Amino acid sequence: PTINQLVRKPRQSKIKKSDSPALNKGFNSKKKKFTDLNSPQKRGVCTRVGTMTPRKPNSALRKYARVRLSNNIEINAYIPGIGHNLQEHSVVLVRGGRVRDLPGVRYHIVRGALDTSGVDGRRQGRSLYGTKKPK
Amino acid sequence: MASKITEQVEVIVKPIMEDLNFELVDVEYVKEGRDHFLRISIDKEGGVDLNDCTLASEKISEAMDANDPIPEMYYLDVASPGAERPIKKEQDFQNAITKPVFVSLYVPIEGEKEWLGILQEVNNETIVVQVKIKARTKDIEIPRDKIAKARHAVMI
RNA sequence: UUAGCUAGUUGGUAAGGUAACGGCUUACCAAGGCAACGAUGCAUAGCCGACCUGAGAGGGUGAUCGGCCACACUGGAACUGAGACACGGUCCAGACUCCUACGGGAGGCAGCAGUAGGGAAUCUUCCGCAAUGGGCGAAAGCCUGACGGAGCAACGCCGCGUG
RNA sequence: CCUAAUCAGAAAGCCACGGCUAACUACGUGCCAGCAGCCGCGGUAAUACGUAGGUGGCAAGCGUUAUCCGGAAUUAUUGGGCGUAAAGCGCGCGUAGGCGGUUUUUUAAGUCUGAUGUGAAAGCCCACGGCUCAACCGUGGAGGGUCAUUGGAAACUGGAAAACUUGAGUGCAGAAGAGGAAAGUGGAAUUCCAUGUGUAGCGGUGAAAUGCGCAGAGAUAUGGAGGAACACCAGUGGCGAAGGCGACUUUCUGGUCUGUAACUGACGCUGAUGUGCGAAAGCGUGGGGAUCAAACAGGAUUAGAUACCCUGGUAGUCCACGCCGUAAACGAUGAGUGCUAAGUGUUAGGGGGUUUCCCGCCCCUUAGUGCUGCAGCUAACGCAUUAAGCACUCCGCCUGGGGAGUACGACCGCAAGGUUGAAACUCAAAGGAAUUGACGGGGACCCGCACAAGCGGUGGAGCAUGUGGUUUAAUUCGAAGCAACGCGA
RNA sequence: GCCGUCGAAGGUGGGACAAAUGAUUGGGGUGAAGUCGUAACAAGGUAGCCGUAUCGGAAGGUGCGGCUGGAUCAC
Repeated sequence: PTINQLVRKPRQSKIKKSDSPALNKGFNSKKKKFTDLNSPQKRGVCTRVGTMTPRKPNSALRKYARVRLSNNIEINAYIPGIGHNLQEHSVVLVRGGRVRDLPGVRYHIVRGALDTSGVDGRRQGRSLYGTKKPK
Repeated sequence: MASKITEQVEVIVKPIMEDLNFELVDVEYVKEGRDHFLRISIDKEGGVDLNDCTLASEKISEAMDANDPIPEMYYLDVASPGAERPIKKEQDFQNAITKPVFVSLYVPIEGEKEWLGILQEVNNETIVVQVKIKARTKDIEIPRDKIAKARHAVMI
């Protein structure tokens, strides 16, 4: 652009929006004040659990669940991983993740530390999967 | 069409209750430019375990694997919903006396009518919930005649 | 997808008023005065020094720490005193909440720990004034949740090995 | 913190190994489980699941996640475009403003060019001291203003003054026109219709239905009407800034250029806001309606039929102004500036010589509009004196796709609704150019017992084997259009 | 001690944004079935832009205007 119009303008960038609406507790539990908390985790419950079916050929049956965290904001979220012992209205920790299974969702639960218990039979959960070192 | 999906409802309601002996309260399908999303709310017991969703989804998918009068393949959404329910009837409120509900009533507060409380007892139109708003405790009798919208709520 | 704002306002006149200043406020007369070079309105925000990434340019950030500003249940005040309309004065009223012989009395951690809750959780309901830092004096001393110190969170670096 | 001793003896792991990036094989596993940051893997055989080993990387930590920048130059001042992937209003006039021609001085405003005060401290960089060292504080230095002041300076910009000129101006001579808008004139003729003749059908189709129509439709020839846009030219002619602008003419103007240098003396510059002008439709109103024409219906079609094929007609198209202001207004090439091989035209000019008008030629440029092409540059495409090459003041856009020009506001709009203008969701693409395949059919070249022309084989009837089947105590395989059946055999 | 300046706070009334709600209406789709609608030929089919309108429920088409556009695609 010309120098003058460059001056009378900011040349604004194309700054993005976080595709993860991770508005953590912030001021939810006083004044219900919306607050952009970037917490990597909030405690909260999946009030309902479900299971959408994938199409062929990989009929890798993926299971979903609708959850409320500390802010209690509705979202249908899929469960990854093998093995669990939770049910309806069980408290669950959900991490940010978008996978190839189904649109309309951009988060994912984590295994091991809460009602959706992981499995300690593998060795990949040695530092993760919520489960301790397989000893 | 709707007649077609009803026909699938009757044909696949057999499995659901010979498989997991569940009942589908309904099967409804939403679509956004692809195999539509037939949400079948499967019932049986209220607190359906995720496995009780995985196995039931296996059953229903295999049932329709060879059964699909509808020419295209589509997403089966196998839903085992919880107790959360819209309270239109008084019995809907009576069952929910255990769990909290939120209602929208002709007399709001601060512009909007929606308020959540946790039921202590059932009292016809009158409400003895431990309604908790702004961290405030009280049993407030919300008149159902005021109630324009009412739904059973999450227990959290 | 914020364009008109605008009447003590504009300026002066006289009074007062304050350290001063003036609509600063009164009474006067006069109509101003701002408004795209974005006032106004809205959201939002403590400020900067500083800091993070970036070769840098830059971008972003604004933990303690330096200072500056704002606030001290809420509003309205005002006494005091050099200085407060007073973070731990007061008055009143509003609540709020608490309690009373029910007649009215009582309180306000955005001080420090900690409590409850909230939160993913954040450190002693720790000590001391040893060190300084005051207040008050001449001083001892008073208090010091400043601060110093240890105390927890492999929370962060750095550093020893885990031969 | 240090010393007497204590052993290798307490003390360490974790991540990854398809690659991306360091490291793999064996195994169980079975497109399933699954893994999954990306390509995608896993279908039984996985270095992509799990296990064992083995390796790597790393460690008092490791890995995941949340965010900021690097990346990300993904703002593109540095460090993007708009020739096409995203972008030039539709095109204007112009306010401010942006930048500012040649020369002569002053200014010192800037500018430069030092001095001053003054940039808390720390951090900040450097050096250095301490803490084993590191970490670390400290120490000083450096750094740190776009601050104010003064020393010069006058190149430059900005002033101040002085003028010069071609730009600009305007000056004279011409050349120059679908430019604009008003008005009038004509024409062939949509359509309708007058009259006269004239049938029997017109009619659209698959049939037609319909619809028209035997009292004259369709048709004819004589006659008009209305309204319509104007048969050629027509072209890269032209005007324009575009919209758009072509029947003729005029209106009273706007613009075009050759030459011109006429001479004040930069008077110039694009141009936020503003803002005019402006396809079509639509529409308000008031007329027309000549077509045309949605809707429409008669009506094929078919319960349905407007679906379309009909027949007629139809808002409006058309006249008055507004609303309309929008579009493919597209070159998605803002404008102006001036530079830069060529060949090589145009549209107007001019000149020189050339010759009778050189008009004839040539050549020089004037100012545009070509085609090929130097260089240049583009992913490519191509432009290339008219750059998409080179540069310069001034405008707007673009920020993946799309979500959605759409929401929504506001304003406006008679309205239509417009203008205006998203969020959320979602996907790793979307996209551009090119680059290789294929399609997909006739004619024509054309050959072949492919035919013509004949000629040879099958079954006719019966028999040998075979192909197949039957049944069997078994009736043995293996194969079958061309490319099976005395095939192996 | 009274009055008078101001005076919170607080409420009253006129309205504005209003906020969810929403009177009832409207729009739609819908035949389970209550109308009963028949039961013949089932479609003679079509297809290079944008804006704008008039319908088509739409699917599109009549369009008006002027035309830039960038065949198929594989392992």
